[PDB]
Amino acid sequence: FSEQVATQEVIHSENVIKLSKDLHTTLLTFDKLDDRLTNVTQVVSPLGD
Amino acid sequence: VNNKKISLKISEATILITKVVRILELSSKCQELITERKFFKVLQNLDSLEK
Repeated sequence: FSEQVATQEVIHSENVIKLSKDLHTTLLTFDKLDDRLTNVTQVVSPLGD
Repeated sequence: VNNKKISLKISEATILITKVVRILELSSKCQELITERKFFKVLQNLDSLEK
């Protein structure tokens, strides 16, 4: 009964909810990733230069 | 643990069923062996059980 459905509630609801929130924050992290990569290779033009 | 719950009631149910089956057969053999000084439904019900 609602112990198992409580695992559906907390696990499914919190898993979906913090899955979207943590994965969207991870998308902001990937925004910082390509940010630092773009500034990185853009600073690495003097390497080939 | 909801699948250990459902698994526990699942295999508990199936083993309860097979336990009921062997309980029935050994119960019938007890009904056979109980009959002393009758010798008439002995071969009838006993040979029905061994079938």
